[PDB]
Amino acid sequence: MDGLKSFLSTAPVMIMALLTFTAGILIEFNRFYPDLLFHP
Amino acid sequence: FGLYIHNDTMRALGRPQDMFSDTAIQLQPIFAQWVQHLHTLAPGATAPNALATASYAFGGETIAVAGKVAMMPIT
Amino acid sequence: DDFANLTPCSENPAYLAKSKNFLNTTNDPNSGKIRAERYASALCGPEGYPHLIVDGRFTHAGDFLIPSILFLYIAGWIGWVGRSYLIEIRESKNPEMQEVVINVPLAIKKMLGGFLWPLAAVGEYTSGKLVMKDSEIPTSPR
Amino acid sequence: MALSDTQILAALVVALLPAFLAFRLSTELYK
Amino acid sequence: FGHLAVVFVWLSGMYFHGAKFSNYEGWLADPTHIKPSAQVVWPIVGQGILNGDVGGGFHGIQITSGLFYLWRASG
Amino acid sequence: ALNRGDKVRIKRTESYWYGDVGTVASVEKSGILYPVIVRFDRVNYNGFSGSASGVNTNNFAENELELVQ
Amino acid sequence: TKFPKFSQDLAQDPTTRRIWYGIATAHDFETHDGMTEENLYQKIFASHFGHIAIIFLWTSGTLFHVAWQGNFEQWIKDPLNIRPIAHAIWDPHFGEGAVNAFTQAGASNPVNIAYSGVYHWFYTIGMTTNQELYSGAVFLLVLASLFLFAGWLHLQPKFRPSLAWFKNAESRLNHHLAGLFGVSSLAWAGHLVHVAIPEARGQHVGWDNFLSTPPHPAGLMPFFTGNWGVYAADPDTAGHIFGTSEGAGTAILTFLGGFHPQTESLWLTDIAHHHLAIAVIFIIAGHMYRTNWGIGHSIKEILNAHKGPLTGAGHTNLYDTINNSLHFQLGLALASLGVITSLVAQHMYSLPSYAFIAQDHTTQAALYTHHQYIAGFLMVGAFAHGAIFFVRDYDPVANKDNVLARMLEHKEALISHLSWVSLFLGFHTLGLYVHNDVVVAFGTPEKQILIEPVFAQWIQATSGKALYGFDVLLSNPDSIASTTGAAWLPGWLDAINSGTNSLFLTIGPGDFLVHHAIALGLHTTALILIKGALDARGSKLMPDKKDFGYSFPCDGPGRGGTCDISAWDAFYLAMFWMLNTLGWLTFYWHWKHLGVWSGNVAQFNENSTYLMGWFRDYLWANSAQLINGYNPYGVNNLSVWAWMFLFGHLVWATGFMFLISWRGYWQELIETIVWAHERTPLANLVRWKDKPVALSIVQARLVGLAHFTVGYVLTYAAFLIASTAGKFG
Amino acid sequence: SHSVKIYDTCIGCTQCVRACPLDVLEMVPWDGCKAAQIASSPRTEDCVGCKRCETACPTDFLSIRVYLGAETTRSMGLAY
Amino acid sequence: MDGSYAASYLPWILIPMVGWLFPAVTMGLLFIHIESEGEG
Ligand code: CLA
Ligand code: CLA
Ligand code: CLA
Ligand code: CLA
Ligand code: CLA
Ligand SMILES: CC1=C(/C=C/C(C)=C/C=C/C(C)=C\C=C\C=C(C)\C=C\C=C(C)\C=C\C2=C[C@H](C)[C@H](O)CC2(C)C)C(C)(C)C[C@@H](O)C1
Ligand code: SF4
Ligand code: SF4
Repeated sequence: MDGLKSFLSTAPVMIMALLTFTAGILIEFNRFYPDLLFHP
Repeated sequence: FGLYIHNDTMRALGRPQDMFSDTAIQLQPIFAQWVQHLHTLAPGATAPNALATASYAFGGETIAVAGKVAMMPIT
Repeated sequence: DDFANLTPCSENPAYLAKSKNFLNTTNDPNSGKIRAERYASALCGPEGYPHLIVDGRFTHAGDFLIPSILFLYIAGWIGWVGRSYLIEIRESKNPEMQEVVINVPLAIKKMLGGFLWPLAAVGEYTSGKLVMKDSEIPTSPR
Repeated sequence: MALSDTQILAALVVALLPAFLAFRLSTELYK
Repeated sequence: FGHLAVVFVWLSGMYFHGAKFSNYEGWLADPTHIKPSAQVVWPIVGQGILNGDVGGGFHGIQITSGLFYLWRASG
Repeated sequence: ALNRGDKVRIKRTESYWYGDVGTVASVEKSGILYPVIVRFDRVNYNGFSGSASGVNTNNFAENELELVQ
Repeated sequence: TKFPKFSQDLAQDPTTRRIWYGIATAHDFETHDGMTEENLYQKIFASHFGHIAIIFLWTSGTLFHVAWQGNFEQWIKDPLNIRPIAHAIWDPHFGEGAVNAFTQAGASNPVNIAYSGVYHWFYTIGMTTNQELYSGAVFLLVLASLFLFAGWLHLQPKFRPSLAWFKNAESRLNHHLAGLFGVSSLAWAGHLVHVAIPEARGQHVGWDNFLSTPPHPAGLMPFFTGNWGVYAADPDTAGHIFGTSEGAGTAILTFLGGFHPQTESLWLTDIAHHHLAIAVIFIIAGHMYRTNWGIGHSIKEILNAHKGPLTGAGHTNLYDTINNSLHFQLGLALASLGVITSLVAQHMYSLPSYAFIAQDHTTQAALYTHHQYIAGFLMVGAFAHGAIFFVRDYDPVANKDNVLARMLEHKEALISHLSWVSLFLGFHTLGLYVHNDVVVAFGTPEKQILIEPVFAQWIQATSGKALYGFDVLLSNPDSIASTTGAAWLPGWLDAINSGTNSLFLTIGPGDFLVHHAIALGLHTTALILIKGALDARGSKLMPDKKDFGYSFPCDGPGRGGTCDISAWDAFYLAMFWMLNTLGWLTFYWHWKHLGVWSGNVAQFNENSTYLMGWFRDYLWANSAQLINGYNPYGVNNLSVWAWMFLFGHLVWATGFMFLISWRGYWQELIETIVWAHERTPLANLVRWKDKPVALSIVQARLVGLAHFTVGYVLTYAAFLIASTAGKFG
Repeated sequence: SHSVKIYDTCIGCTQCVRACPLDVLEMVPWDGCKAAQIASSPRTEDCVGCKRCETACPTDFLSIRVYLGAETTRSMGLAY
Repeated sequence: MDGSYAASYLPWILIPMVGWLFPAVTMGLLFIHIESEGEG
């Protein structure tokens, strides 16, 4: 529905969705490649 | 709080005999000790159909489980 | 012959002694060994821990430079997309409502265009619409 | 060697003078 | 009604995490030698060190909420 | 000079919109010290603590405003 | 009511607030009723006389009490094994245990232990017996009397200076540079040559025989004939024992450099040539400004001539602005004094001048902390009184388009870029600290981000330190700078390369992090002070702040609320950041020097890269003996320090009550108490002369800040003294 | 007592007069605004300085200001 | 409460005056002065 679409696009939902995506990216990358202190 | 401060100063001045301590001027909670004694005697006559006290915090034996104390009198 | 107080971790007795007991960070049991072999390249102090040198030399460019460009690109991306989205919103007859309720189509459209932020930034600076004149900005009384 | 009683007493007597002068200065500044 | 639903979700979550990610079955056999534990940590950036040994070959966070004793008293 | 549907810049030197751009809502006859009425997009600080918004209109004299359009 | 006589607005106040504000505005001579400029300047002159006399009396009292109840004559026989004594203790409230605990340093009664490091100073300058100390105390009493009488005298109608006399900048600068600085330095050099050096070489010299004892075998002949090198021949050898004639040379002016082998301090002859040279330079400098002979520069033309096409009017009309504004001068003096005090601390912990003072670690730590805190206070005061100047004595038309008015033109840019640099420091510094803490806590301390302080180590190398192996400038023997035949190089290089002193201490990643944290603190405190000073004139929220004075409560809850909007409130906020920055500074210094003195630099080097090491290895570890000052089992000599530690921890908390709770609550409570007193029998016979009211908002902020600062200072002083005394004292 | 001053940007909206709880302000005919009325402060000796008049003023910055000065019993709002 | 310094009796009389006598004296004098309604 239109109202659900508008509610999903409010500021808190967007910022938390972006934060979850970024956190997932970082956690997965550190799962596969940990202990990266510098570019070798 | 002035009791605590007075004790602190007396201890700092090397005068432990002027403190509010059990080895010095004593402030004994006589009413609390009396009610503890009353509740310890409750299983006897005041609550005759009770086998033991409501809690051993008031007094009695030291209930210990395994190697640790479960509950003992709290003076 | 620089860093006479620093030694490579490969021949540092303290680092070598303490590197056989590295903890496994992840579920992979080889993470400790991988960290131990990867940290042997850097320079260790007497405490056995690696150190970073940021004097500007390119031999240690991995310590600061490569991450510096890596961070700066992303930060410029974020700032540029945010600024461009704000500027585009400013002409919609209700910018505040579109500031709390994000225009997701326009938002993602601006997201996908941020990889060219240095070229866009220099073009804006040359075109003169990147920076406003001091006479057009509100200022508090002196 | 350590000081004498007369030395301390003379120090007190000497310090009497700056007390009087400071009293006069404070009264003058109060005006 | 909404707050009741939230509390129900919390309680059901506690029971689920005590059923799947806990050593309650192991602790029940040896209650005096095994520490209660119902939170287990993913090893990602070294937080697997938090999964300390709680006895009986189980690694996890020791819990002090007392759910294990309540469950044993509940049959 | 200033009239309906205008775009002017403030030079009050103590107004909230000093250097800002406002629109001339209307002007009135003589005998008024500050006859020009100017409204602004941004609101000022006017209002009690915790107020949702402020005020986006004011009165100015003809010498305190410069034409932009 | 009479008090306060200088403000009729306060004198007609029926409440007790009149008693408070009367004290607060007492020494604010500018706002007094019926005050003229001439009277203002004369009263300030007399008050400055009074402060000088107070300083002299304080020094005299220190000398007298040390001579009377101290162990100066015993201390000089063994400076490395006998505790100096500050003053005797006479406390009827004491008990037997305290009397036994405080009978220390070989005394026969309860007594304190001096930590001001004045015994070393008196030993170095020459005085060795109690009679000399007593004579000094009496002479300082006489000096204080003379200055008090002078303050009285230049207040009489026949001696009150004119306003034109006060505004004479050129003559004041000439006299206070050639005379106050140069002549005093020359006299101190003469004292060192004629008395201090012979006394340190064993030859006793005093008022009785200084007229027949030549400081040098060749008297005034080489000096007058230009053969000055004679005075530098035969210096003190490395085997010289202070105060004796073993290994003592005859040179009175040398350039040995480095430190004395025995006292670990600078050579006295080096101090002599130093103060003599700076005396000559100051005397030359004091002949610059034109006073009465046509020759000499005039400050106004110099200021007005240094214009610029970029800054507009440059330094035009600044002479009038500075001369006619006492607050501008006070701010300049305070800033300079704060910078100089910081310099004194930094160059005095690393370059000790007094004999056997580097081995008394407690006094060194106390001196550094004391003078650094003084410098912080002065630096805050400079900005505060500069903001006062902007509020009161700044004339925009006179300073139109010059540097002073042009500062307010790009003040928004100033505050913006200063906010950016403060945020940039704080974010990425706290991030590194938290990263190291988290990674260490997870059992993997090898992933810590450790940045070597490359630039500071390069500077140390350029000054001659060869540990880092940079081989640059003075560390490079092939470079020209190390091949100039400077007389100080062989000694200075020996001193810096030794690891037994604080001269250019070795550094690591922890020092890098803590220096960047100190930079964050400095930039943030400067941000607060500068923003307050620039916005004191006015801002968007209050365009007419200048009409409301320097210190006012607020503008009410209207316009969104205006709590803490005055410049005084900006100073009030900046004081907390000053205290926090000083705390960081002193914690770093103290921990580093504890490691240095104990020889366990490894502890600091390992544990200073994460905050938990700061918490555990420094605070928790070094508090073990302090809190045990008095114990259920007994009392030791650290009991007073434990008591003062708790006292500070209490006053600090008490300040929170004024800082958090505000006026209306206490006002209503006082209403209730007033009703209770008025309705109580046998108490209505007594009534207050002044209606009791709650403390005002600004007064409350000031009182809370005062309690806070006192608790802060007392707590840190107690902890530092107790920890160092237990560890080494 | 405090000083209440009213400047020429007043538009005769009476908000300051209504917001005054101690009846310090008043309205007097004027000719500089449409309302032909301006605020006045004839009873400043009763003002306490609550700044409600300043809070109610709608003009840019304020056409009315309160400067807190000598504190009397009336100004300090003391009931004892 | 004895000391081995010269004229040990001085703190026996000086400290009380600085402790009790002088503080009370200036306390009362200042209290009288601040409530002196003679002038303004
Ligand atoms: C009941 C607590 C108590 C009391 C009353 C005292 C009292 C005293 N102690 Mg003491 N002490 C105590 C506990 C106490 N102690 C404890 C627990 C310890 C730790 C074991 C010590 C350790 C100790 C040491 C080590 C020493 C003392 C000393 C002293 C004496 C200092 C002389 C003095 O105050 O004049 C001076 C008065 C002042 C400096 C006033 C300062 C405070 C005021 C408020 C500041 C002034 C503010 C303002 C400008 C005032 C305006 C003017 C005013 C008149 C209105 C004094 C007799 C010293 C001593 O005997 O030498 C004389 C000393 O060396 N004490
Ligand atoms: C030779 C002439 C002469 C001399 C000696 C002085 C001296 C002084 N004048 Mg001055 N004055 C003069 C001519 C002179 N004046 C003339 C001609 C005029 C009119 C134009 C004035 C007008 C004038 C005014 C209007 C005032 C003074 C004041 C003062 C006093 C300020 C206190 C001070 O600076 O000392 C203390 C400071 C020093 C001695 C030097 C500062 C410290 C240096 C910079 C660094 C530290 C050195 C060293 C490391 C520290 C010691 C360490 C040791 C303790 C271990 C000082 C005694 C003030 C006052 O009221 O005093 C009564 C004042 O307000 N003067
Ligand atoms: C050379 C030094 C100097 C001089 C001459 C002045 C002079 C002046 N200052 Mg200034 N100031 C200075 C340094 C100086 N200041 C420093 C270093 C700071 C930073 C803290 C300030 C901060 C400052 C502010 C924030 C203000 C002034 C103001 C003023 C003016 C009048 C008010 C006043 O000072 O008296 C009145 C002073 C007081 C009432 C202070 C009493 C508080 C006491 C000293 C606290 C004591 C604590 C307690 C006793 C501890 C007990 C310890 C015990 C428990 C052991 C006056 C022109 C005021 C102004 O604008 O007037 C024009 C003003 O608002 N100054
Ligand atoms: C430890 C306490 C603390 C901290 C962290 C700060 C931090 C800050 N103060 Mg502050 N301040 C404090 C105590 C503190 N203050 C006290 C006691 C006073 C005395 C009243 C002041 C007085 C004061 C003044 C007067 C000013 C500041 C300013 C600043 C900022 C300067 C930037 C900086 O230093 O680092 C950068 C900031 C940080 C490192 C803090 C951010 C840390 C968090 C954890 C980052 C992550 C966000 C987090 C994940 C969000 C989660 C939310 C969610 C869980 C709900 C910053 C926000 C100045 C300012 O505004 O500068 C622009 C300024 O003008 N403060
Ligand atoms: C400011 C300097 C100073 C200070 C802080 C002290 C501190 C002390 N003295 Mg002391 N004294 C000093 C100078 C000083 N003395 C001088 C110059 C003399 C020579 C006259 C003496 C002679 C003296 C004697 C004979 C005795 C003390 C004693 C004491 C102790 C008891 C408290 C006291 O002072 O009252 C008693 C002492 C006095 C009243 C002496 C007078 C104080 C001087 C002369 C005036 C100082 C005025 C000062 C600058 C005012 C500052 C104003 C400020 C608050 C705004 C205490 C440790 C007593 C002691 O040892 O007990 C253990 C003791 O018996 N003092
Ligand atoms: C373009 C852009 C924007 C705006 C950007 C603007 C307006 C920027 C303005 C910048 C200004 C005015 C000034 C900048 C100054 C930069 C300086 C002084 C850089 C100094 C660099 C140094 C000192 C380098 C130091 C060493 C360099 C070397 C390579 C090694 O490491 C060692 C080491 C660390 C010593 C936003 C904010 C709108 C949005 C962004 O997304 C993009
Ligand atoms: S609130 Fe302001 S504009 Fe309205 S009548 Fe009062 S002073 Fe005039
Ligand atoms: S401050 Fe309060 S009492 Fe005074 S005029 Fe304004 S509204 Fe009335």
